[PDB]
Amino acid sequence: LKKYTIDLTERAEQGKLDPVIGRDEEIRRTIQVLQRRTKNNPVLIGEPGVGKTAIVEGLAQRIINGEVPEGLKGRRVLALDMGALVAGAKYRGEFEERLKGVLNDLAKQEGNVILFIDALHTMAGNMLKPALARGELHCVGATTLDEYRQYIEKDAALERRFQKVFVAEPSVEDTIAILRGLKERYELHHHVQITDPAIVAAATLSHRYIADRQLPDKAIDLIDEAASSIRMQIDSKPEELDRLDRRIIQLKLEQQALMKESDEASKKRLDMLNEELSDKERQYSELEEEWKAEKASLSGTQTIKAELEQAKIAIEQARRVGDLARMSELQYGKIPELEKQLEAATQLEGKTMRLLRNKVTDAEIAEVLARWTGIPVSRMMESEREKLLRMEQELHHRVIGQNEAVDAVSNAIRRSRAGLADPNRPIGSFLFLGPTGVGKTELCKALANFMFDSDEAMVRIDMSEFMEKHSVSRLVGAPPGYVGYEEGGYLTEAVRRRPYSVILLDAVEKAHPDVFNILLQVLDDGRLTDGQGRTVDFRNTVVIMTSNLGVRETERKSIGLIHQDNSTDAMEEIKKIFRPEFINRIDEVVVFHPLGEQHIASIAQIQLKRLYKRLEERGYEIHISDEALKLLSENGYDPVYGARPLKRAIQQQIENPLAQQILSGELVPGKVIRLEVNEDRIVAVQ
Amino acid sequence: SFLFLGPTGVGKTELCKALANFMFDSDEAMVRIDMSEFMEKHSVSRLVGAPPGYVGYEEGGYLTEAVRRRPYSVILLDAVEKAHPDVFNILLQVLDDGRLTDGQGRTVDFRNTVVIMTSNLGVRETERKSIGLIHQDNSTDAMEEIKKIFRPEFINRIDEVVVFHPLGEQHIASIAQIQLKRLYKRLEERGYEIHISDEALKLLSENGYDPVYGARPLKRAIQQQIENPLAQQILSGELVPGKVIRLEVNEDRIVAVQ
Amino acid sequence: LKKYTIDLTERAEQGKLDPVIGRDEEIRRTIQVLQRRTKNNPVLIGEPGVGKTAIVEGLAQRIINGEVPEGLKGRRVLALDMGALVAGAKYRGEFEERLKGVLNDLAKQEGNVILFIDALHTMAGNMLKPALARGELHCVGATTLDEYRQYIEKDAALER
Amino acid sequence: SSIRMQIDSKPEELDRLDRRIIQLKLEQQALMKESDEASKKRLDMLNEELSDKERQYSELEEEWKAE
Ligand SMILES: Nc1ncnc2c1ncn2[C@@H]1O[C@H](COP(=O)(O)OP(=O)(O)OP(O)(O)=S)[C@@H](O)[C@H]1O
Ligand SMILES: Nc1ncnc2c1ncn2[C@@H]1O[C@H](COP(=O)(O)OP(=O)(O)OP(O)(O)=S)[C@@H](O)[C@H]1O
Ligand SMILES: Nc1ncnc2c1ncn2[C@@H]1O[C@H](COP(=O)(O)OP(=O)(O)OP(O)(O)=S)[C@@H](O)[C@H]1O
Ligand SMILES: Nc1ncnc2c1ncn2[C@@H]1O[C@H](COP(=O)(O)OP(=O)(O)OP(O)(O)=S)[C@@H](O)[C@H]1O
Repeated sequence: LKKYTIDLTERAEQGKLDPVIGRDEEIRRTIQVLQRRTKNNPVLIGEPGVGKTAIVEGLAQRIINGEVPEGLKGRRVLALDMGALVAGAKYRGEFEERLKGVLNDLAKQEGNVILFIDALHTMAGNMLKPALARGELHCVGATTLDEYRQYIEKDAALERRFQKVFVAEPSVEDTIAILRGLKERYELHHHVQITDPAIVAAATLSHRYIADRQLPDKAIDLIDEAASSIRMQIDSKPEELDRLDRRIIQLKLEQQALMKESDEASKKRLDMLNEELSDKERQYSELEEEWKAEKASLSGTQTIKAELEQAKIAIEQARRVGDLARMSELQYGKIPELEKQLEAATQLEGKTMRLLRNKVTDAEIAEVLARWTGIPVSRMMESEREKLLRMEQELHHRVIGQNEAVDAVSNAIRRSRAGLADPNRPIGSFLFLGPTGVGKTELCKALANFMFDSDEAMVRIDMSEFMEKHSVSRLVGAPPGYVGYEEGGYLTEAVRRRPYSVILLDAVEKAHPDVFNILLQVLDDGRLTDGQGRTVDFRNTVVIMTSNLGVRETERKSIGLIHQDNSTDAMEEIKKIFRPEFINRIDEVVVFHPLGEQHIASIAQIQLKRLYKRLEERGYEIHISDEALKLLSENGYDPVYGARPLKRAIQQQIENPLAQQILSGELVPGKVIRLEVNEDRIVAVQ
Repeated sequence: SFLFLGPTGVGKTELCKALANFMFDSDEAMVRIDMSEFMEKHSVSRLVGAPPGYVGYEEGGYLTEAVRRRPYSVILLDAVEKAHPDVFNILLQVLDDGRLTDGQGRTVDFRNTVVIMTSNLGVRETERKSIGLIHQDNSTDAMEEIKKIFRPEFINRIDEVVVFHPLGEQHIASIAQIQLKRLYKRLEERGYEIHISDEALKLLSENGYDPVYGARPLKRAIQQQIENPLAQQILSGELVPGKVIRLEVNEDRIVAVQ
Repeated sequence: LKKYTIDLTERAEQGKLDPVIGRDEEIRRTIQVLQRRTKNNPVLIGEPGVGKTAIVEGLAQRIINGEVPEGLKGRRVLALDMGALVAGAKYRGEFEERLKGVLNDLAKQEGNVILFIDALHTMAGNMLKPALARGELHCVGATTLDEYRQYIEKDAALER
Repeated sequence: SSIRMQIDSKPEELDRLDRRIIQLKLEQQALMKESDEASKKRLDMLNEELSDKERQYSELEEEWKAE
């Protein structure tokens, strides 16, 4: 006991531990395990962070407070580790005799002292089971499920001496009370305020968006992180002081470099920069002056906070000794007087200046969790309003036509930023049923290039690969008994990388209806469980389907066949598999339409922009006759095909004599090329 | 052991979640499993675990794991057309006797745990055959796909075969005013309130209805009709918090007004 | 420390280390996670092409240049060798006899060091969990993506 | 073991009445402390409720002792 153990009760006696609120039936349950005749030793099972070690802690706190039931009053709790154990036993019999010696140390401890084991699934086996049988080994363990089972579930005393107690992830409100317990502890370490919408929004959004770590733990390190952020901000200077300090240090290192001169006053023709340099000195004294003012304010605030807690630990040690009149004149007396005038003074300090930031606040929490996912609230103060309010203009840079479609998509993303969508659904559930040659993939690339500013994050998946049973085994993963079980799937791993992004599907109809049903999982609800064995949240990505159910009837429907009927044999495979919650609870069947003249001329222009971009990389510039654009616009159109073979007319009419002459060396860089229809076709000229 | 058949329109797993929030006070504990994952041969190696010596053995299948953790729960089964007949017969060891072994080497109790199967064999044909199909005849063409694998051991050893039915329009009014409430929670998130006329709510009633499609154009008819201009006026900075919105109808498209 | 580990800050002071350009939000993010009171243990994830141990050594460059915010300027950084610890694994029992004494030395510098760990999926382990639990051991890890996937993602203390 | 706990623990009339008397002792500790004795020492109702709950608490206390 000299070497191997740590008294928890004494570290409680220094108040080093932190209080734990609740779980009362768990505590009575465990004490019921403790003062039994046999099976004296309980098991705590759950997830990590749920508070198993902290349940042991607050138990020991209740013991040193004397609030324990009788018999246990005075009985001590010590935690035994490994690591002091596993010292230099290179030869046989050493470690065994250590453990035997501390078992006899327990024997002369006469049943008084409760032992604790953390990480029961570490640990012998022979040496404990009779002492376990007698009840002499009076211990407590803690682990998770799989560590328990795969440790072993099935050793005779190692199940027989022990009893399982489920902790579980508690409610929102319980964790709220926990944060109400620990908020003062973290104002001690973290020197700032605590706002109530910060903690209730922290519990709510941590419950919504983090899908791996549990309450309370995710709210806890939300608080620890954000308070760390505010100390990080206040510890440094504000960025106006920093960049304005950069021009201050820039100019004083400019003349500081320029003091070493032949005749310094002669080459000081820059006398106004000497004067304005003294202005940087004075202005710097202003910024540092307000800076030390704010440091005096919040520094004094941190002192009276910590000294206030010294009054509180003082009054609790006074609760241990019980001198009621002194306690009543202190906590009913001198301390809350200085508290309320102290808060009037510190709110006067909070309103006396502006660069001070003392609250937590909930918006900071929204920025942190927003940084883990990608959905902020803080763009509202930012210049989101421009690019959001020209979202139709932004997409109508690189997609002409179909205003209905871009308005539909745009309104969906706008109400996603509003927060109006069902949290228990995916955001976007889209179906584009239009003709060919219309720029579906243009729209998808436009949107990925809108948010994530590339066409990387757009997760393209062909569905024409898929006909058979094995298709879902492709995208989802393999069952166990196969190497692909160790591997996993495309999709599950893919959104498990980055949560909230774009998922793209192409010619969706050809697959099996099994595909469509697991779509109906992730579109009715937005969850899917992999073959590996874990649920995957989809509920804040956007899925997009452009396809060809309707297309072989879309090419004959326009105009004259009704959108109900191509909605119907489009709805052939659909109502074959999908139900009213799908079609009524997807976003839209989006219809497209063919193009006219200025469509084709416009996409000729923005098509040419990339050509000017690449030749602009190569040092060439091109001027084009309007008539050449007229002939190309004459060439590109065909009704059955739409916008596509315009590109063919571009490359074969333009690019081939251009390629011949550009490798001919006739064309010299720096001299801007001109394009003339000095033919029946387009010719090139310098 | 209940099977849920007929048309849909109705929120079958919504009723399941009503039980999950009923007795377990949340929809978390209600373990849900798709059958349309499970059409393969290899599906059993997903749900029950692996045979010895191979990849995935010492980890087990999460069904027996979840039941063996907390014994007496509610197990959700879904869209049962798409499964495999062995899973039907492993399931026949479920409904008979309430016990089931794994690949790992032991059995798991079921005998105080409810299994619920939402399925579509009705709504695969009943919303098509809306004239003349009775509960017995729906059991017959149910027993087209059903009768081969599912036998009177299966079909007798399920408890009750609950058929459903389409929706009254006042029901749809009830669902709509249900769906308003969480939107009012979104308003109390931001400090707002919607008033509505009776008549604009009547517009949502006359728009949301579809006989074949049940009530289910309701919510997307709602937020598609009203939340898009709402999101415009909010994201504009136009709409001030601390105020009341009324759903007026400047004309037959519903408009939100401060 | 002295027995096994290597001072990176000393190498930056001797100019042996390479500068980096940009990424101020990420190194600020790391500082932000280092100002935790507990679990104060950030992990870098990416390919080896993304150069993250260059990021931590350029962080050490910022520390020596004092452009780190305050409080950390008293601290110094060392990186851990696995091999000189683990190479004496002849019998069953000897490695932890080294490792616990190492942990006591970390308890002897008393929070004035900031530990770096590389190849976190290689990193024993049960003894690490309490010191990382309390936030006593103030360490920094960095590793690869599917190394973290075959680490185990649902491994109990280690996610936490 | 559990019924032995419920015996050895303090009973529910004893502990509920203990909470009510201890709230009445802390409220009494704030009420005997006067800012205006002629105003704050109007407290007669709190002190007769004090003696009342000392009667009830003391009697159930004594019955608990005898059992
Ligand atoms: N109810 C609670 N009240 C206060 N703090 C809590 C509570 N639950 C969890 N915590 C915190 O969560 C931390 C981790 O939980 P533990 O007590 O270690 O139990 P755990 O679930 O075994 O986690 P481990 O030790 O990683 S397996 C504790 O140290 C507390 O700081
Ligand atoms: N409105 C448009 N704006 C710009 N380019 C367009 C437009 N319509 C078609 N295109 C061009 O046509 C090409 C093919 O269109 P896509 O973007 O692939 O969509 P699509 O017409 O439906 O054909 P898919 O993708 O095979 S279904 C694009 O790469 C563009 O070069
Ligand atoms: N009659 C109804 N009453 C209440 N909610 C309903 C009703 N009909 C549909 N819903 C809603 O519809 C959504 C999904 O209902 P579900 O429970 O999935 O119906 P379902 O029959 O289970 O469909 P599946 O899962 O494709 S078999 C939820 O938001 C329900 O609240
Ligand atoms: N922004 C950068 N600045 C400087 N060097 C960089 C940068 N990005 C990558 N590198 C270099 O990338 C190389 C490999 O990456 P490392 O920094 O060693 O860490 P890494 O990502 O783990 O790759 P490893 O070490 O091979 S596993 C190093 O030589 C770095 O110097």
